[PDB]
Amino acid sequence: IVGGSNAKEGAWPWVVGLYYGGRLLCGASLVSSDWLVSAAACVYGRNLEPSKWTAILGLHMKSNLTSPQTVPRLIDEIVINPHYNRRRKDNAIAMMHLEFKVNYTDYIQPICLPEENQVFPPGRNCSIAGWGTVVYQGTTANILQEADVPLLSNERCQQQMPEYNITENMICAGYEEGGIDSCQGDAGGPLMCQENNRWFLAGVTSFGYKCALPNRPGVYARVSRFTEWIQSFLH
Amino acid sequence: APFDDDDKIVGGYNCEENSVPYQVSLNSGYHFCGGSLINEQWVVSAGHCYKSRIQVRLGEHNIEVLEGNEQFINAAKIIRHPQYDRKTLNNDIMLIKLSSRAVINARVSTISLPTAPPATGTKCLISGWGNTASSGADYPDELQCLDAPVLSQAKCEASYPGKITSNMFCVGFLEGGKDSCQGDSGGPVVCNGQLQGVVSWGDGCAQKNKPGVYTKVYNYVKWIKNTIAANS
Amino acid sequence: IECLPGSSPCTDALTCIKADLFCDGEVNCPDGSDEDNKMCATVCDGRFLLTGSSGSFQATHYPKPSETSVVCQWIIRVNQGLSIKLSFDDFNTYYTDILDIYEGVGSSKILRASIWETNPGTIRIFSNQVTATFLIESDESDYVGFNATYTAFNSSELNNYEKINCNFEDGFCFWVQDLNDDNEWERIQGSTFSPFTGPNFDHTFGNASGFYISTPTGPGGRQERVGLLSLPLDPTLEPACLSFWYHMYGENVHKLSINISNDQNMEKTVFQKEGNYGDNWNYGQVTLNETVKFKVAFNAFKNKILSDIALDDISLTYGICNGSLYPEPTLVPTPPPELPTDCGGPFELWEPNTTFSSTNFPNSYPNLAFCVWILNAQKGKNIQLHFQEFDLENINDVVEIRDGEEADSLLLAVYTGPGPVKDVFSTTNRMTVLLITNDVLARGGFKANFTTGYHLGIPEPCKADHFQCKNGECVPLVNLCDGHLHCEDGSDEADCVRFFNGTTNNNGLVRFRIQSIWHTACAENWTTQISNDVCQLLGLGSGNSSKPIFPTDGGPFVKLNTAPDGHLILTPSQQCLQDSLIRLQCNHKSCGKKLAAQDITPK
Ligand SMILES: *[C@@H]1O[C@H](CO)[C@@H](O[C@@H]2O[C@H](CO)[C@@H](O[C@@H]3O[C@H](CO)[C@@H](O)[C@H](O[C@H]4O[C@H](CO)[C@@H](O)[C@H](O)[C@@H]4O)[C@@H]3O)[C@H](O)[C@H]2NC(C)=O)[C@H](O)[C@H]1NC(C)=O
Ligand SMILES: *[C@@H]1O[C@H](CO)[C@@H](O[C@@H]2O[C@H](CO)[C@@H](O[C@@H]3O[C@H](CO[C@H]4O[C@H](CO)[C@@H](O)[C@H](O)[C@@H]4O)[C@@H](O)[C@H](O)[C@@H]3O)[C@H](O)[C@H]2NC(C)=O)[C@H](O)[C@H]1NC(C)=O
Ligand SMILES: *[C@@H]1O[C@H](CO)[C@@H](O[C@@H]2O[C@H](CO)[C@@H](O[C@@H]3O[C@H](CO[C@H]4O[C@H](CO)[C@@H](O)[C@H](O)[C@@H]4O)[C@@H](O)[C@H](O)[C@@H]3O)[C@H](O)[C@H]2NC(C)=O)[C@H](O)[C@H]1NC(C)=O
Ligand SMILES: *[C@@H]1O[C@H](CO)[C@@H](O[C@@H]2O[C@H](CO)[C@@H](O[C@@H]3O[C@H](CO)[C@@H](O)[C@H](O)[C@@H]3O)[C@H](O)[C@H]2NC(C)=O)[C@H](O)[C@H]1NC(C)=O
Ligand SMILES: *[C@@H]1O[C@H](CO)[C@@H](O[C@@H]2O[C@H](CO)[C@@H](O[C@@H]3O[C@H](CO)[C@@H](O)[C@H](O)[C@@H]3O)[C@H](O)[C@H]2NC(C)=O)[C@H](O)[C@H]1NC(C)=O
Ligand SMILES: *[C@@H]1O[C@H](CO)[C@@H](O[C@@H]2O[C@H](CO)[C@@H](O[C@@H]3O[C@H](CO)[C@@H](O)[C@H](O)[C@@H]3O)[C@H](O)[C@H]2NC(C)=O)[C@H](O)[C@H]1NC(C)=O
Ligand SMILES: *[C@@H]1O[C@H](CO)[C@@H](O[C@@H]2O[C@H](CO)[C@@H](O[C@@H]3O[C@H](CO)[C@@H](O)[C@H](O)[C@@H]3O)[C@H](O)[C@H]2NC(C)=O)[C@H](O)[C@H]1NC(C)=O
Ligand SMILES: *[C@@H]1O[C@H](CO)[C@@H](O[C@@H]2O[C@H](CO)[C@@H](O[C@@H]3O[C@H](CO)[C@@H](O)[C@H](O)[C@@H]3O)[C@H](O)[C@H]2NC(C)=O)[C@H](O)[C@H]1NC(C)=O
Ligand SMILES: *[C@@H]1O[C@H](CO)[C@@H](O[C@@H]2O[C@H](CO)[C@@H](O[C@@H]3O[C@H](CO)[C@@H](O)[C@H](O)[C@@H]3O)[C@H](O)[C@H]2NC(C)=O)[C@H](O)[C@H]1NC(C)=O
Ligand SMILES: *[C@@H]1O[C@H](CO)[C@@H](O[C@@H]2O[C@H](CO[C@@H]3O[C@H](CO)[C@@H](O)[C@H](O)[C@@H]3O)[C@@H](O)[C@H](O)[C@H]2NC(C)=O)[C@H](O)[C@H]1NC(C)=O
Ligand SMILES: *[C@@H]1O[C@H](CO)[C@@H](O[C@@H]2O[C@H](CO)[C@@H](O)[C@H](O)[C@H]2NC(C)=O)[C@H](O)[C@H]1NC(C)=O
Ligand SMILES: *[C@@H]1O[C@H](CO)[C@@H](O[C@@H]2O[C@H](CO)[C@@H](O)[C@H](O)[C@H]2NC(C)=O)[C@H](O)[C@H]1NC(C)=O
Ligand SMILES: *[C@@H]1O[C@H](CO)[C@@H](O)[C@H](O)[C@H]1NC(C)=O
Ligand SMILES: *[C@@H]1O[C@H](CO)[C@@H](O)[C@H](O)[C@H]1NC(C)=O
Ligand SMILES: *[C@@H]1O[C@H](CO)[C@@H](O)[C@H](O)[C@H]1NC(C)=O
Ligand SMILES: *[C@@H]1O[C@H](CO)[C@@H](O)[C@H](O)[C@H]1NC(C)=O
Repeated sequence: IVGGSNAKEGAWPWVVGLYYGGRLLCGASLVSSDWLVSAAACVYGRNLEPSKWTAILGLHMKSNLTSPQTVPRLIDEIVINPHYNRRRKDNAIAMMHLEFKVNYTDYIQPICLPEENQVFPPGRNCSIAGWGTVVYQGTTANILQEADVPLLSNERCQQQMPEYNITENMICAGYEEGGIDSCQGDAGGPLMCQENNRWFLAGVTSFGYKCALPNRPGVYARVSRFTEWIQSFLH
Repeated sequence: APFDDDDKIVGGYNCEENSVPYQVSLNSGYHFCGGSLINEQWVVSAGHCYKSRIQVRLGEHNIEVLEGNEQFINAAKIIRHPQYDRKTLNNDIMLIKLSSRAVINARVSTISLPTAPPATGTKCLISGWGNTASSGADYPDELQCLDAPVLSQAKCEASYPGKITSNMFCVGFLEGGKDSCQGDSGGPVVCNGQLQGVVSWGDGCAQKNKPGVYTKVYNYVKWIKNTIAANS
Repeated sequence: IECLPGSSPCTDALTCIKADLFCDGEVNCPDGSDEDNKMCATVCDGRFLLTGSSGSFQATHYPKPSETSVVCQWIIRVNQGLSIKLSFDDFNTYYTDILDIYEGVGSSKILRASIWETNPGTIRIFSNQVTATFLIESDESDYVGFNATYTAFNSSELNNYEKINCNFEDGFCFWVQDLNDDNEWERIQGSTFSPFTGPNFDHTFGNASGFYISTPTGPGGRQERVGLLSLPLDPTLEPACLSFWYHMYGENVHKLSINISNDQNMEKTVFQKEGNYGDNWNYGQVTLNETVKFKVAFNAFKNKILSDIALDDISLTYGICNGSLYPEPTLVPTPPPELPTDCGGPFELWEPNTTFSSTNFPNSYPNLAFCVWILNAQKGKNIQLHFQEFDLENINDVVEIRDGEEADSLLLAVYTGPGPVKDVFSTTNRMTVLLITNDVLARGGFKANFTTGYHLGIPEPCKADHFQCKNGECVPLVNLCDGHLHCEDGSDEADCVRFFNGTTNNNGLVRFRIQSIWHTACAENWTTQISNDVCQLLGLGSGNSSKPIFPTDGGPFVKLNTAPDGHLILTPSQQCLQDSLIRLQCNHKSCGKKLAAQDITPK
């Protein structure tokens, strides 16, 4: 996918991995003590059997699931946003309920949701996370990657990718010359923006056209307008 | 009425199919056949895959990129089944002895031999570098998998009359489309954690309503044990 | 004189040369002892050089089967400009045994032939030097031994008939395999690997007892080019006709061509066929030109596995080619992609129409199908799908059920995989059923019920003004924000404490509800415990103390009673005077503040 870098231990405590059938299929974020926020597209068609989903909290390396800092958990309830379409790829955000609960620790922390009428200005650098690949396809990296990419306004996003509706329900991040992206390969985590002195769940990894290609913005699911829906299930 | 004769097979990319220590590959300058590892020196592979020079790769994940976790042991002796029939592709099983003992780790290990014959409808897993692509020629270099329950004997016999015996069984209920681009040869067939057979042949790359044929190794367990005892 | 590893000294021990140079046909030692027959003691027959016109040799263990791996090499030398023809009657072995015929001697050899477990037939080498390398790669009892009969012939006085005609029974005849190809042609008796690809019998003989050439049958996965070359043809005063039989069977057949080449560099193609032509031997007819010396070739492009192309029964005649009695070959019909697009089928149905197959549920459903079912019911009536039978693929095939009557449809449930599935209840009087299919593994399908009615999924409300939770359990007063687990949904334990007229999101006045009425609270004394209790009730993080502003409200205030267990006790008894509004202040829970000392990478 190009653009990844090394991630320190505990750098992203709210990034968790989702395993279905023994393989890392998608990613999620830790918001509360019993709920996760993940992409609805990658969990579609597998919500009838939540027992087959393995939620790994505090994961740092693909083949090092032995440290005590990582506490595996199961998923019992899976809910998908009713506004999802699967044809326009609109509102690809779904929530997964943990088995019982998770104890807060240094390497496992929640992430604050955006408040009402809180929009991150475009052009502000934000971090991305996920267990993506170095090349466009294949050769999955065993170490969590991190990169900084400024937000792209939807006005130019709808023109740079004249294939979707985009509308106001998506947030685009990318570069004019490309190089840094997280849309394809594997989500493995959401889009995080930090203002004041704390990160926020600004976006969730979504579909895309190409990785490390110029004039190919990376689409991310907008969470500012979905704060109420998430908070309805958080408590 | 021009045509192109192309299709695709269901996606089975997985997470590069890791945590599969019983999967091995046979190399003679390129990947041609697969196989399974049964002990520290013997492997199970299809009889038709016999070649003068074969290199056995242990725990391989990419056929073109070396990640440093692959064991390369050259083949020392290859024994084919004495009752192999090339015309009918019956008794399509052979054993290859590694020159040096394998190193057992998280990526290389052995799978226990089956003790009971497979049953109809039993869930099975097939591992191999299959040809999965959206369109065109985009053959991947990563290990893949695909579930395949065992079908009934009568249906298997009726599917290919004159070419099916008691040592063969169908792949599964999967139609498989019209890909017609085979990419699996000698791939392990594991049912309930036991190697019930290997990939032998089929009518194309699992053409619609015509599944492939796998060589059952339950009847060959005694032959494998005798071969191991005679060439320990 | 000491020699480095990988090299061996000569008999005189004066010069060190490569180990492979010994007994290879190249004289490198000063005394010429490297080619001595006694020095090259192969033990097979005691001889190494065969300078005679004709002869034969034996292998190790002549009277008894061999039991030890022995390497033997033989070199035959004849007059310059003459070729050697190797003829074999019947050869068998224990798999691992290759004669390893090579072109010439020394380091210039590449490969000539390699036949194991089968009779090679007849092998012709167009050189004055022929080399063989007997090898054993097994410790078992292999074959007794190997012999070869050869005879010298001029090979340049041959006419066009002998050069061209070859039915593939006496080996490859005089055809020379190209040395600039990815792989060489293979002559295999009977049927070969890759079922439904390649001939099952020989054309010349009629059954499996015959021999034919074809592309390599190994289960490879790379594109390769194979080629066969012939001797130059002498000029003729009459045009000649070239006849051959080609069998191009397989879904991945790329191209077959002749590509005649001449000494004038005016190469041209006279025959070219592409694609599959069925499991039948087709007749190829070629007219000849280019009286000057030219070579007839058969360039075949080999694709991945299941792309076998075979040739047999090459013959030559004279005169203009007659009318081809055999019909011109035609390509296979091929499964036609007749624009699957979207079948559509039924779209809307009403109450009289309830039972319906998906598309062809008894048999299967078509691939690439996007079927839309519009379930319309009367006003005020809900719709219950009540699936009867459901058999999809697993994760690819999905049945999507949404709520209609609006542009922004609301997803209700997603069903996939085998086995029965639960019923679906729609919010309004319209349900949309979507079937997304894939191009592979199309199961039988699904069948619905289309049940409609009033309050299909809504339980009967409780009487006597009793509150009801989501699970339907009756909760009159017991679990009205009292902190219990009567209903697993938790709706009966909804937050009865909230802010009112505050400055920000985490700010507000006192507002506590006991059962169904919101009211203020008494906080004349304030400590850390009550602040923590308020924070816990509001679901916030750690908080601190707060102070009132002015007693602007004199309504029915309710005192707050704390407990050592953290539970808040509400006493509806205003035993106080001059009540004042109290501001509730708390902070949010600890979020993902960065702690690791992340480095800086300006890249
Ligand atoms: C018989 O085999 C020979 C050797 O394999 C083969 O000769 C090769 O032919 C190809 C194409 O016929 C040549 O490739 C060409 O190279 C030139 C110069 O680089 C290009 O301009 C060509 O591009 C165009 O070629 C055609 C016009 O001539 C166009 O119709 C076409 O659409 C392309 O746009 C092409 O790439 C190659 O150089 C030779 N190799 C040699 C001469 O060594 C020959 O074609 C075969 N068939 C015969 C003789 O019938
Ligand atoms: C080569 O392939 C040809 C297929 O196209 C075969 O037929 C003829 O071959 C020649 C030369 O290769 C072609 O070129 C023409 O030949 C004519 C012949 O002229 C004759 O008639 C005139 C007038 O009566 C007379 O003056 C001449 O002496 C000849 O008797 C020339 O006149 C042309 O200029 C041109 O060079 C022909 O086109 C071609 N077809 C025919 C119908 O002639 C040929 O047999 C092949 N060569 C072999 C097999 O050696
Ligand atoms: C759901 O069940 C329905 C059962 O009532 C199915 O209705 C069937 O529809 C077909 C096709 O329309 C009918 O076959 C013909 O229908 C025409 C309709 O005539 C129309 O035009 C005249 C013009 O004067 C008008 O007066 C009528 O009111 C109609 O608007 C008839 O004229 C023919 O004689 C013939 O009957 C069936 O009769 C009808 N009923 C049954 C029992 O088949 C409906 O098709 C089902 N839904 C789906 C998707 O198939
Ligand atoms: C995750 O958090 C929960 C909640 O704090 C932890 O449960 C609590 O664990 C402590 C220490 O193990 C318990 O205290 C001890 O309990 C035993 C009885 O098991 C008692 O005999 C001791 O005198 C002492 O009180 C505590 O009871 C228990 N429950 C609560 C409600 O606090 C849990 O241990 C944490 N897990 C991890 C892995 O950190
Ligand atoms: C947001 O991120 C972008 C990168 O994605 C930042 O742009 C970077 O800005 C620095 C300046 O501090 C550039 O460094 C420059 O490098 C040249 C190399 O010769 C050097 O001569 C200059 O003196 C300077 O050090 C860096 O190249 C540039 N990145 C790219 C890709 O061009 C941007 O500053 C970030 N903004 C915020 C607010 O974090
Ligand atoms: C193998 O057979 C070939 C015949 O294809 C022999 O080649 C032929 O050798 C004769 C010599 O006896 C050549 O005749 C001479 O040709 C030259 C022109 O190069 C001419 O000036 C002389 O007056 C004489 O006629 C003949 O051209 C040559 N080629 C053919 C096609 O006949 C070859 O010598 C034989 N090799 C042996 C017997 O080792
Ligand atoms: C094309 O078909 C013919 C006929 O099968 C093949 O051989 C031809 O055989 C006849 C018989 O010896 C040759 O003599 C001809 O006989 C007929 C009938 O008696 C007579 O009417 C003619 O005047 C002539 O004498 C004939 O020359 C010979 N060739 C042809 C063209 O008829 C021939 O081999 C087949 N192939 C080719 C490429 O011609
Ligand atoms: C979904 O469709 C199935 C059939 O396609 C419906 O099953 C049928 O349901 C009716 C009642 O609505 C049954 O009739 C009653 O059966 C009971 C015995 O179970 C009998 O005691 C009553 O006197 C009456 O005859 C009918 O037998 C049953 N048929 C089958 C084959 O199960 C089902 O009701 C539909 N679901 C709905 C409408 O919610
Ligand atoms: C006590 O609860 C109230 C409820 O909001 C808060 O008191 C005041 O909060 C403001 C925040 O805008 C504080 O201003 C700044 O606070 C930071 C620490 O967060 C401090 O480093 C700055 O120098 C500045 O003062 C204000 O100090 C604070 N006042 C008091 C008396 O607390 C706050 O949430 C709670 N106070 C504490 C210390 O947690
Ligand atoms: C399979 O193909 C072979 C190819 O050789 C067929 O062999 C044919 O055999 C007949 C037999 O005629 C006679 O058979 C005598 C032995 O019983 C033998 O001593 C005698 O010399 C003579 O050959 C022969 O006429 C044909 O010429 C042979 N075919 C060829 C192409 O030469 C055989 O019949 C085919 N079928 C089977 C079932 O093997
Ligand atoms: C997203 O889809 C909507 C669908 O309604 C598009 O709305 C179109 O708006 C124009 C402007 O008036 C109308 O002329 C069209 O008729 C509308 N579409 C339809 C289907 O009615 C909207 O433009 C789309 N957004 C983008 C960025 O393409
Ligand atoms: C909001 O940003 C400020 C940036 O200064 C954060 O850090 C404060 O820094 C000052 C330095 O003068 C310290 O005295 C304060 O104690 C720091 N914390 C606070 C709360 O004042 C500040 O932390 C950020 N807000 C949050 C979420 O703490
Ligand atoms: C990897 O696992 C080992 C287990 O021994 C542990 O010591 C180490 O800290 C782990 N590393 C990371 C980055 O989690
Ligand atoms: C090799 O030996 C076998 C058995 O004697 C014999 O049939 C065959 O003729 C010999 N080789 C050749 C050149 O035929
Ligand atoms: C909101 O403001 C009014 C103004 O009098 C006050 O009386 C009331 O108490 C305020 N809020 C609460 C929580 O009571
Ligand atoms: C604060 O006032 C309430 C009002 O009844 C009382 O219950 C509580 O005990 C008081 N707290 C003290 C006296 O510490």
